[PDB]
Amino acid sequence: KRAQMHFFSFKDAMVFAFAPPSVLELGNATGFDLFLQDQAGVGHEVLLQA
Amino acid sequence: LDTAKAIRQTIANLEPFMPQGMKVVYPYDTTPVVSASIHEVVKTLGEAIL
Amino acid sequence: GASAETVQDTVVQVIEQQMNGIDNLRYISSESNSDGSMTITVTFEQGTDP
Amino acid sequence: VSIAWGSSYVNDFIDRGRVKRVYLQGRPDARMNPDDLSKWYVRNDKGEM
Repeated sequence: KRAQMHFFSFKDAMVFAFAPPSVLELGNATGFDLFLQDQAGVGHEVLLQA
Repeated sequence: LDTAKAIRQTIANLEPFMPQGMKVVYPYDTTPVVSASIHEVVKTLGEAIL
Repeated sequence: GASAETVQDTVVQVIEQQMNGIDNLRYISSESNSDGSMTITVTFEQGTDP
Repeated sequence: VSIAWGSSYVNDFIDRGRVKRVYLQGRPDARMNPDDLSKWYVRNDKGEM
């Protein structure tokens, strides 16, 4: 974070630098994970808005 | 028993996208005989003990 | 020289549709990109022989 | 011979978001009976039919 403020505060380009979880085998990244799907076949627009 | 369960569960999630006038039916399904067999024998078992 | 869309409907979708009848298949995912690359990740249940 | 009767697969096409196939088979009434096939005329080297 002592480098997170440096650029994450840019309209120029996000620069989210982060560290890997406890055990690498699963991740590159801590916190949670999921996928929003398309069962109706609405198409790309809706899911993008969702 | 786990499998038949799981699928019923995968359609339950998919039914709520199906059109106006389609319903899902389960014509063939041997799952029940499995549960009937174990319910019976289990039952006798307990008659055996009494 | 292909667009995400080209790799997704010419390659990434022709594969995904065959990705079945595979044991202990937990979940399948994929990505299609501007550089033309793609990857399908078929993740399995704990205990599968790799 | 193998396009009218034997519905020939030519290529894919997206349908509401899923790749599906494209078959090319002669009309049903043009593969029903033995003489129903005499209908199918081919091309002639010298342009003719």
